[PDB]
Amino acid sequence: APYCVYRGSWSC
Amino acid sequence: GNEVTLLDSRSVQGELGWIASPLEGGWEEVSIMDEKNTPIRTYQVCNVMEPSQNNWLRTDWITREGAQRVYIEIKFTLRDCNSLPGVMGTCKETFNLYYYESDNDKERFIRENQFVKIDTIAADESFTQVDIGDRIMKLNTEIRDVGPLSKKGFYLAFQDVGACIALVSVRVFYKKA
Repeated sequence: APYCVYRGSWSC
Repeated sequence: GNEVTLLDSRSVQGELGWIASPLEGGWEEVSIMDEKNTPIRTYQVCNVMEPSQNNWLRTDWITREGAQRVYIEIKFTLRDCNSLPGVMGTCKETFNLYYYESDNDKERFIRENQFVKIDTIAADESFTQVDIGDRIMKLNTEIRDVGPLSKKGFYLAFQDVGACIALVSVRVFYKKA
């Protein structure tokens, strides 16, 4: 899994 | 005006389908949905907790048309190692950018060592803002150039070695001029 995912804004 | 796009991830139809190695767990496609509900196709990886990352992503074969010199403009966003909770002796705040010159437009596995490093790419001073409705992506904009190129086209590779990175736009072009 990625620790965070950017969907327009970071998101951890 | 006098710029001429050879690649723009932003205007591509359907998934990019670029080659990643590893195929899973490394670089992965992520759609950011804009105001009219249309995907912006990104690549991201954020294995900051695991050591010795070495994740590659390569574009499809890109022609250079007549051009000896091409300009690569990357719009990215990094997450600082400070900002992510947890211990991380190997976390990074850069990725590497490589190119490989080829006459073949359908190579399946290019070895890492045929790749020629253009630069290590960090968040520097430069940025862009992209209004996508609910949010405004503030992103880094880096531009590098490469040449002189001689073969028909080329491939671009991006190497991650433990960053939390979202590649939002890759444009390639040359100057008709």
